Amino acid sequence: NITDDMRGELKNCSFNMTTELRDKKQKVYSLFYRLDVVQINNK
Amino acid sequence: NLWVTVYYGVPVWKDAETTLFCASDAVWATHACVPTDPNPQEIHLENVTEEFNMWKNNMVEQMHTDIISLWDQSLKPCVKLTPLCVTLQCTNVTNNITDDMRGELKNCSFNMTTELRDKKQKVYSLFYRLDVVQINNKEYRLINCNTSAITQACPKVSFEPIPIHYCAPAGFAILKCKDKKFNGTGPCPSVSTVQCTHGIKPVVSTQLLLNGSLAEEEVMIRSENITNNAKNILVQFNTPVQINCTRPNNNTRKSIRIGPGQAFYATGDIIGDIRQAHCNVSKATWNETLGKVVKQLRKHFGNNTIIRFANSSGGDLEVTTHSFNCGGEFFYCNTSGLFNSTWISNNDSITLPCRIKQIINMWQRIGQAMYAPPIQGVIRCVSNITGLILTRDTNSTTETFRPGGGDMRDNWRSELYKYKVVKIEPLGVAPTRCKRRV
Amino acid sequence: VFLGFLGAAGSTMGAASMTLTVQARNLLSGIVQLKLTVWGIKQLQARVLAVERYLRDQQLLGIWGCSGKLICCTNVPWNSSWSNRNLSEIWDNMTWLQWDKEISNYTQIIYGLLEESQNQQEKNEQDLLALD
Ligand SMILES: *[C@@H]1O[C@H](CO)[C@@H](O[C@@H]2O[C@H](CO)[C@@H](O[C@@H]3O[C@H](CO[C@H]4O[C@H](CO)[C@@H](O)[C@H](O[C@H]5O[C@H](CO)[C@@H](O)[C@H](O)[C@@H]5O)[C@@H]4O)[C@@H](O)[C@H](O[C@H]4O[C@H](CO)[C@@H](O)[C@H](O)[C@@H]4O[C@H]4O[C@H](CO)[C@@H](O)[C@H](O)[C@@H]4O)[C@@H]3O)[C@H](O)[C@H]2NC(C)=O)[C@H](O)[C@H]1NC(C)=O
Ligand SMILES: *[C@@H]1O[C@H](CO)[C@@H](O[C@@H]2O[C@H](CO)[C@@H](O[C@@H]3O[C@H](CO)[C@@H](O)[C@H](O)[C@@H]3O)[C@H](O)[C@H]2NC(C)=O)[C@H](O)[C@H]1NC(C)=O
Ligand SMILES: *[C@@H]1O[C@H](CO)[C@@H](O[C@@H]2O[C@H](CO)[C@@H](O[C@@H]3O[C@H](CO)[C@@H](O)[C@H](O)[C@@H]3O)[C@H](O)[C@H]2NC(C)=O)[C@H](O)[C@H]1NC(C)=O
Ligand SMILES: *[C@@H]1O[C@H](CO)[C@@H](O[C@@H]2O[C@H](CO)[C@@H](O[C@@H]3O[C@H](CO)[C@@H](O)[C@H](O)[C@@H]3O)[C@H](O)[C@H]2NC(C)=O)[C@H](O)[C@H]1NC(C)=O
Ligand SMILES: *[C@@H]1O[C@H](CO)[C@@H](O[C@@H]2O[C@H](CO)[C@@H](O[C@@H]3O[C@H](CO)[C@@H](O)[C@H](O)[C@@H]3O)[C@H](O)[C@H]2NC(C)=O)[C@H](O)[C@H]1NC(C)=O
Ligand SMILES: *[C@@H]1O[C@H](CO)[C@@H](O[C@@H]2O[C@H](CO)[C@@H](O[C@@H]3O[C@H](CO)[C@@H](O)[C@H](O)[C@@H]3O)[C@H](O)[C@H]2NC(C)=O)[C@H](O)[C@H]1NC(C)=O
Ligand SMILES: *[C@@H]1O[C@H](CO)[C@@H](O[C@@H]2O[C@H](CO)[C@@H](O[C@@H]3O[C@H](CO)[C@@H](O)[C@H](O)[C@@H]3O)[C@H](O)[C@H]2NC(C)=O)[C@H](O)[C@H]1NC(C)=O
Ligand SMILES: *[C@@H]1O[C@H](CO)[C@@H](O[C@@H]2O[C@H](CO)[C@@H](O[C@@H]3O[C@H](CO)[C@@H](O)[C@H](O)[C@@H]3O)[C@H](O)[C@H]2NC(C)=O)[C@H](O)[C@H]1NC(C)=O
Ligand SMILES: *[C@@H]1O[C@H](CO)[C@@H](O[C@@H]2O[C@H](CO)[C@@H](O[C@@H]3O[C@H](CO)[C@@H](O)[C@H](O)[C@@H]3O)[C@H](O)[C@H]2NC(C)=O)[C@H](O)[C@H]1NC(C)=O
Ligand SMILES: *[C@@H]1O[C@H](CO)[C@@H](O[C@@H]2O[C@H](CO)[C@@H](O)[C@H](O)[C@H]2NC(C)=O)[C@H](O)[C@H]1NC(C)=O
Ligand SMILES: *[C@@H]1O[C@H](CO)[C@@H](O[C@@H]2O[C@H](CO)[C@@H](O)[C@H](O)[C@H]2NC(C)=O)[C@H](O)[C@H]1NC(C)=O
Ligand SMILES: *[C@@H]1O[C@H](CO)[C@@H](O[C@@H]2O[C@H](CO)[C@@H](O)[C@H](O)[C@H]2NC(C)=O)[C@H](O)[C@H]1NC(C)=O
Ligand SMILES: *[C@@H]1O[C@H](CO)[C@@H](O[C@@H]2O[C@H](CO)[C@@H](O)[C@H](O)[C@H]2NC(C)=O)[C@H](O)[C@H]1NC(C)=O
Ligand SMILES: *[C@@H]1O[C@H](CO)[C@@H](O[C@@H]2O[C@H](CO)[C@@H](O)[C@H](O)[C@H]2NC(C)=O)[C@H](O)[C@H]1NC(C)=O
Ligand SMILES: *[C@@H]1O[C@H](CO)[C@@H](O[C@@H]2O[C@H](CO)[C@@H](O)[C@H](O)[C@H]2NC(C)=O)[C@H](O)[C@H]1NC(C)=O
Ligand SMILES: *[C@@H]1O[C@H](CO)[C@@H](O[C@@H]2O[C@H](CO)[C@@H](O)[C@H](O)[C@H]2NC(C)=O)[C@H](O)[C@H]1NC(C)=O
Ligand SMILES: *[C@@H]1O[C@H](CO)[C@@H](O)[C@H](O)[C@H]1NC(C)=O
Ligand SMILES: *[C@@H]1O[C@H](CO)[C@@H](O)[C@H](O)[C@H]1NC(C)=O
Ligand SMILES: *[C@@H]1O[C@H](CO)[C@@H](O)[C@H](O)[C@H]1NC(C)=O
Repeated sequence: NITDDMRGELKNCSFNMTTELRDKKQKVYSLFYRLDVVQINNK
Repeated sequence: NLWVTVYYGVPVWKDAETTLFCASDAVWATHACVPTDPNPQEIHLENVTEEFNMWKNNMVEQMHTDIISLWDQSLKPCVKLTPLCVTLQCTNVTNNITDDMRGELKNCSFNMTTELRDKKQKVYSLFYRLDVVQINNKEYRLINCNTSAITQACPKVSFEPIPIHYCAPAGFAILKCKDKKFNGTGPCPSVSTVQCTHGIKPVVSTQLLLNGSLAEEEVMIRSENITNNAKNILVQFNTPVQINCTRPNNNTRKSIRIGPGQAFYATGDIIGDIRQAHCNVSKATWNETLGKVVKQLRKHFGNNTIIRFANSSGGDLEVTTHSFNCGGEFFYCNTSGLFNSTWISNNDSITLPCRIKQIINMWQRIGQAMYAPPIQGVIRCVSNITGLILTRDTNSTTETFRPGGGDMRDNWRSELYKYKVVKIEPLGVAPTRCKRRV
Repeated sequence: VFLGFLGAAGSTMGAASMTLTVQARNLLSGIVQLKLTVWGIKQLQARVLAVERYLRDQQLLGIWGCSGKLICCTNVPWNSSWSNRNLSEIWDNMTWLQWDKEISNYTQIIYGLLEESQNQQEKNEQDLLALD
């Protein structure tokens, strides 16, 4: 909700994930807390 | 006057559950087990009578879970087939034209990961259409992959049922009635006792009971509640009914090194007498025995009722058909050819069509599955049908009965009803004319 | 005459008392003779429970000054409320199982006096006889 009181704290992350069909992968997403994830080196 | 006198070694006991342990001779899962005595002892007990109750006999419960535990332990050290879950490219197999075999297997191929984690290898294997399912040549999938992982049973370990004896620890007694009559519960005029039980083979089967013990006198009908059709009926035979089942396929085992290190046994080629696997039953024998069963039924329903036999209600193949293991292979047979008759108011041989599966689920347990390796060469065997698992189906004459199963505790109970475990209490007191001096 | 384990179970309490040892031996029995594994801790547990099962009551006989067991007398009189029958109505016309059927009602009650009375009084007394 604009502007920004929550400070986000979570990111709308997406990634090519291996599924039950070890072979063809699936682009999925999930909300993670920035306390759990860290920038490597959208980003 | 009488005084309190203390006695020890008193021949009394209370019904109680403890931890039983095995014994058997000197394959399946048994090695870590105490050898039996060369002279198993017993003793008929005269004037001793009491009640049995097979429906609350917790010996069954222990045996059941113990067998399950054994099963798992025998699989853990074996090869997991996790990387088999891939898209399969499959096609019909042109059996001798036109088509009597209905195929039933597909010539599936797929890019498989090998020992060289890197460069893959296009391989193939013959699978039963009971094991695979179409995704969405065409694409297919191993049915287990939507439910759980699957593990290959070791090629060395077998599944041959071995006679197991059960023993109670000191202070507990194994009681055994010798009364040829038994309703399933109540007092037994003739009770004996034994060190340990007789050898019981852990035979897993549905509908039909195989290689069990025989009943004396007449056919035995046992049920928790005959009048309650939410229950079921155990039928024990007097005479072994031979059944001879065959798989006429001299097939090979194109084992594929889908390592690293660990090896997988795929299905090679199928050659020989391309006929559907089936069972042979002596028809007159079946008719004769069935009649003897109906006599009993007459005796608990009336001298003016009609008895009909039919197949199951359908549904899950595991319950619908007769499942059993022969030599590691798992058979599913259409017992409609047996359970199709009737009786009024007061060679020949039967061929039973069977199917083969390679992916199976034990004891109704979901969350895991086991892959049977194909057994090389023609597989044929013979066994004794020793009882029925029947269920009871406008209720003033005609009643219909049908085969069931599912809960394999039923199988163990069909044998262990002859046994019960009690806890001895050595210490007792009684009034005796005696005043003790210093 | 050797009958066998529990061979006198189907007889009167008087008769059964003849061969209490034949039973006594197998109350503890003895002998019997990839890790864990089914049975791996079951034979363990069971064989343990046998030992405990035995000694738990054996100690009571240790407390109830007898030790030389199977049979011994006390200095506790029998209360008539505890199934008032005659000796011939009891010992010559009743099995041990039938006996327990009734007397089991007063088990702990009787144990009270067995656990105590004599054990308390037999002693002190002796200590006093040792005065000279
Ligand atoms: C209801 O109960 C009945 C009665 O118990 C059961 O019927 C039995 O079922 C089992 C299978 O579950 C049958 O076992 C098979 O026995 C075969 C016969 O072997 C005997 O003859 C051969 C041939 O000359 C001798 O060499 C053998 O002698 C040797 O072995 C014994 C025992 O180990 C030793 O004591 C001797 O010293 C000898 O060393 C026997 O006398 C037997 O060939 C067969 O074994 C093959 O198949 C098994 C898998 O089932 C393989 O693991 C094993 O490697 C064998 O395979 C080799 O040989 C075949 C032969 O063609 C080749 O094709 C293979 O490539 C490979 O080289 C198996 O053990 C038993 O016959 C049968 N008994 C009766 C009474 O008929 C029922 O199963 C039961 N019902 C149910 C529902 O289970
Ligand atoms: C998984 O998601 C990643 C992004 O997180 C996808 O990455 C894309 O991968 C392809 C193949 O490496 C890249 O395509 C190539 O890009 C170059 C330059 O644009 C072009 O010259 C080639 O012809 C080719 O298209 C693509 O750029 C890359 N995307 C990004 C953001 O780097 C990948 O496609 C995803 N997989 C699934 C199955 O969707
Ligand atoms: C978080 O990222 C996810 C992707 O990882 C974004 O998913 C997108 O979510 C919206 C809402 O569910 C989807 O939009 C809907 O799509 C259907 C079909 O295209 C259309 O009919 C609707 O009108 C609507 O647009 C969108 O398709 C979905 N994207 C994908 C890849 O599935 C989500 O938007 C992200 N959130 C943030 C704040 O950016
Ligand atoms: C594993 O087997 C699969 C088939 O089950 C093989 O799939 C083939 O994969 C390649 C690469 O994705 C596809 O090639 C590409 O096809 C397009 C259109 O034909 C063409 O534009 C590209 O230049 C390229 O050739 C090929 O079509 C696909 N085959 C099918 C049936 O979909 C894969 O090659 C196998 N791997 C091994 C090592 O053999
Ligand atoms: C089942 O599918 C497999 C492939 O997954 C098919 O394998 C083919 O089997 C034949 C017989 O073993 C092979 O043919 C022989 O090949 C050699 C060399 O090319 C040639 O010298 C012989 O004259 C003969 O054609 C064939 O190469 C092999 N294919 C591959 C990929 O290895 C098999 O045909 C399939 N069965 C069904 C009914 O379609
Ligand atoms: C054997 O099991 C059967 C069923 O499991 C028991 O049958 C039950 O018998 C009673 C007495 O006839 C029935 O109760 C009566 O039902 C009517 C209607 O619900 C109600 O109006 C009465 O007040 C009374 O409860 C009961 O319905 C019947 N159950 C069924 C399935 O028909 C029988 O009692 C069992 N025998 C043993 C020894 O437990
Ligand atoms: C046991 O044998 C009986 C026949 O004695 C088989 O009965 C068949 O049962 C199914 C399920 O109730 C019936 O299928 C249903 O039929 C209706 C109408 O045809 C159709 O609308 C449904 O889609 C469904 O197919 C079938 O008609 C019935 N057959 C007859 C003769 O009544 C049962 O299948 C047998 N079980 C085994 C395992 O083979
Ligand atoms: C077990 O074997 C029996 C034969 O011994 C098979 O019986 C077949 O059962 C089905 C279902 O009841 C019958 O199919 C129905 O037939 C009617 C008329 O043909 C048709 O209108 C329906 O659409 C349906 O197909 C079939 O006729 C019956 N066969 C005979 C000989 O009566 C049963 O299929 C077998 N089960 C297994 C799993 O193979
Ligand atoms: C099992 O219970 C039966 C009764 O149901 C007991 O029967 C008793 O058996 C003995 C031995 O055969 C009989 O004793 C003999 O009797 C004759 C005449 O009284 C006497 O001359 C002999 O010296 C001897 O005592 C006894 O009479 C018989 N009782 C009756 C009611 O017939 C048997 O003792 C029981 N076994 C157990 C272990 O308690
Ligand atoms: C494999 O052979 C089977 C018959 O053995 C074919 O089955 C047909 O499959 C389609 C799709 O399910 C149905 O429309 C037909 O009715 C099926 N026929 C029958 C006899 O049931 C299948 O088409 C064959 N595949 C190949 C590639 O020819
Ligand atoms: C897991 O796959 C099985 C098939 O392997 C699916 O089973 C189907 O389930 C529905 C609902 O019970 C039935 O209509 C079908 O007949 C079942 N198929 C068969 C082969 O029995 C199940 O839906 C799958 N689960 C997932 C989440 O897709
Ligand atoms: C086991 O036999 C006993 C009799 O020995 C049966 O007991 C009957 O049980 C029903 C239900 O409680 C009562 O209506 C009868 O009066 C009981 N009979 C007597 C003698 O008490 C019991 O039905 C039998 N079980 C089997 C499966 O037949
Ligand atoms: C089928 O059960 C019968 C019992 O009805 C078993 O019969 C034994 O057969 C052998 C061979 O003829 C004899 O040595 C035994 O003495 C028979 N027993 C009796 C009770 O007569 C036969 O072994 C059984 N088959 C299976 C595979 O267990
Ligand atoms: C059903 O009728 C038969 C006779 O047709 C009855 O048979 C009797 O059964 C008992 C128990 O086995 C025996 O004591 C009799 O001797 C049998 N009679 C004869 C003629 O053999 C049976 O009693 C009948 N059942 C009903 C409920 O009346
Ligand atoms: C059930 O078994 C009966 C025989 O006990 C089968 O009867 C056949 O039924 C068909 C249809 O009425 C007739 O064409 C045959 O001549 C009957 N046979 C005889 C011996 O009379 C019937 O087919 C069986 N059903 C199942 C599903 O197999
Ligand atoms: C024998 O034990 C009984 C209890 O088992 C004693 O019963 C008491 O008897 C007196 C006289 O009738 C009553 O005043 C008490 O209330 C009874 N007690 C109970 C528990 O009912 C009796 O005293 C005992 N005799 C001996 C000698 O101690
Ligand atoms: C089984 O035999 C009985 C007579 O014992 C008869 O009534 C019935 O028809 C027979 N069944 C077969 C298939 O012949
Ligand atoms: C005790 O037995 C005598 C006979 O010995 C009898 O007269 C009396 O009735 C018996 N006791 C009981 C409670 O009846
Ligand atoms: C023992 O007393 C209990 C109630 O405390 C009773 O249920 C049982 O019938 C009694 N036994 C005797 C022999 O009276």
